[PDB]
Amino acid sequence: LSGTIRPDDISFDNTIASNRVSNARIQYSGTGVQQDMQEPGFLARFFNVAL
Amino acid sequence: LSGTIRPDDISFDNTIASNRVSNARIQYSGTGVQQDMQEPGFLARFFNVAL
Amino acid sequence: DIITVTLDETTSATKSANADLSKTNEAQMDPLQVGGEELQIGGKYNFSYDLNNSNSFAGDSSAKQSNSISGYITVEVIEVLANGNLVIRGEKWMTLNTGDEYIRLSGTIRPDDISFDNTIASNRVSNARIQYSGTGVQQDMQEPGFLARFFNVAL
Amino acid sequence: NSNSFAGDSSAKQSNSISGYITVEVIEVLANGNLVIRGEKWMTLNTGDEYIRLSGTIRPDDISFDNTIASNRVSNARIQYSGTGVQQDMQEPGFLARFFNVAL
Amino acid sequence: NSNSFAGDSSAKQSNSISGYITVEVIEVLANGNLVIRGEKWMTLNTGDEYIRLSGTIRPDDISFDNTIASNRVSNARIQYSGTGVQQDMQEPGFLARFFNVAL
Amino acid sequence: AMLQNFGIQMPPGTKPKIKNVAAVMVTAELPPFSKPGQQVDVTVSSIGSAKSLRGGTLLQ
Amino acid sequence: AMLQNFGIQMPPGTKPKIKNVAAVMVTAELPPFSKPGQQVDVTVSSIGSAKSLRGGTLLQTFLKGLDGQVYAVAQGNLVVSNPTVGLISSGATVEREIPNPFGRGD
Amino acid sequence: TVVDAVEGDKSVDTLRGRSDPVAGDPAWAPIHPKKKPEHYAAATGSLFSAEHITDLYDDSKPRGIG
Amino acid sequence: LRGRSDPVAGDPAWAPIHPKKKPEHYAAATGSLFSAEHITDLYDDSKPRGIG
Repeated sequence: LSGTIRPDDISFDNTIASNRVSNARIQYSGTGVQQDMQEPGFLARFFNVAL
Repeated sequence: LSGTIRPDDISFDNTIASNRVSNARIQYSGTGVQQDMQEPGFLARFFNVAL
Repeated sequence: DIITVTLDETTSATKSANADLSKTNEAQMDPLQVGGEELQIGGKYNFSYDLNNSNSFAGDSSAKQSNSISGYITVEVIEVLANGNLVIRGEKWMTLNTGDEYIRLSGTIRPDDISFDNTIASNRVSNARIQYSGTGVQQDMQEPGFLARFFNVAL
Repeated sequence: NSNSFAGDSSAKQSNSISGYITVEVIEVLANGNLVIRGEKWMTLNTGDEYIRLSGTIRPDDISFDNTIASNRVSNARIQYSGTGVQQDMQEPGFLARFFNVAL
Repeated sequence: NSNSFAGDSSAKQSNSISGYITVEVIEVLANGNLVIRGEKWMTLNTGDEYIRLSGTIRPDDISFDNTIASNRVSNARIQYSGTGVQQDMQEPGFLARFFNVAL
Repeated sequence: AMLQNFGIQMPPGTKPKIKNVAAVMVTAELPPFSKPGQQVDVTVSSIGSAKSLRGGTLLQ
Repeated sequence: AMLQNFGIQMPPGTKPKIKNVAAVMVTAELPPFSKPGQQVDVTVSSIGSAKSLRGGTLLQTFLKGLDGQVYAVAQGNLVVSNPTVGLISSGATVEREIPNPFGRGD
Repeated sequence: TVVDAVEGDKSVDTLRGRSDPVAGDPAWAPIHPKKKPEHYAAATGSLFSAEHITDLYDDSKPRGIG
Repeated sequence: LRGRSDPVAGDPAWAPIHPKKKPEHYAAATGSLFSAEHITDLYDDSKPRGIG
């Protein structure tokens, strides 16, 4: 996560909601052979971009 | 999102409704092979514009 | 110094991820008929077409892990650190009928975490090393051996 | 005439861990934040499992019983895994990895 | 295409003992801890069973009736077993041991 | 927050039940050519609901 | 926490039921050229809900400067007239020196 | 040598088409706050320093690097 | 044939750091038992504040 926040939006327990973050970049993903199963590869990508 | 707003429309918690934004440009979309599945491509576009 | 450790550990971890992609096309047109006859483009081409595609993908992965131990183990202080923390270590052996089992615990604890009855929880032990296992022919039945290990590492 | 198109995509991901891990302070920062690190090994019957945690925490987030939640740890690195032939069963190996990366 | 993999591992272990054993102090340590040791033999009809316990205890853990729990014993060595032809039936012997260590 | 500054941190949601402490606003006028080490008057006015500030002591 | 510092640690959640102890804020002013071993007055003011500090005894408290370092230790017997504010004539013993620019320059 | 013994050497993508992130990337690593300079109270005779004072009543929101 | 290297228990990269021993006070220099590095506040909560 990266972004810009206001100190006024930080609650009493030092927590801020994610929708209060300006220029937010949120990335939740995996890595390795586990992530290899989530993508189709070249074969299906060509078929999907052609049809 | 881009647009022009009045400071009078900003509520107490520093939040403004999206229907109060003048010259609004709202874009919610994807990117990559995920977005490739959302469009038909040239073949269906030609058939749809011819018939 | 003798300190009693209550073995109460329970860890559980799960993860999951999956993805889908799908796309389809279906465009069909019957030959155009105008004026009672079938229109022809060029010399042999009709005003008709037929398109049919279907692409699909699905991929998922998962993992899961958990463990727990319950019991007691009494250890002793083997070293006192500069801040007063106590490095503890001890082992415990039990031979019930046949076969020896052992419990071994080492780690570092705070004296502040030792309760009134001279007992400390096992999750309060820093650098914990907990070992509960057997020995002998009883433990030989718990491992597959070379044959299955090679098959499991090859496939 | 009859033209038709339909295309969709989806994804999903989740995880959870539950347990305890006791670590120690390895460095004190300029603002008083504490860099923590530690590991924990358990051999139950056969096979060794480990838990490893590192990160940076605020002393203000440490509760009264000297316990801090894991979501309060900055730059967190949490690792819960096994070791040995037990972990060999959790991975497919070269054969399935090549098939999964090719298709 | 269709690729699939699944791999799991598991282990489990437990034990329990219930009874009584009366031992004696064999050594007094510098901090007042007591090193204890003792054995107990019972021949009921046929075959001898024994209980053996050794370890170190705190005098603070000895209750009012001069009894201490077995989980309060440091460096505990508890042995409950039999002897003779009765114990011969509890072990498989060389033949099954070789088969179990080979497979 | 002041108690946390001295090493006493109450668990969240704990009501102090204080009755000898009042929140105030402190105002001072800095005379011209005021040098470090000099002392000036301060006016202390209560901003909460304290009934009296008589006999009090202003903290840092 | 103070009782833990002496070897008595109550089980968690135990209510002390104390009635002769009051939490206070101790303030001392360090005169210029204060040397270690000297004694200064301290003002003791109650911050909780104690009805009176009359006849009390201030336990060992460390007095911190604006830089967060301890410069004195305060004990002694309170002399109260407002029953919640008392004074000690030599409560704080100076334990550290603060440097001075008096001898510098022309 | 350039490899530390304690930490160790920290050093088919063409068929994947993607590059996986690495844990510990400096582009995402935290920044340790700069150490404040010492006050040198001997210059003024006072323990007050504008960069070192702590307000007793502030909520201590994040206000600086780290 | 595995393609992975298993961790080892006791790795110095994850082992705890024993705190540095504080120097002795030498009260004979000042005549007092006060030492800024050795005093213990009676009322502090004793949060973690140093290595170890």
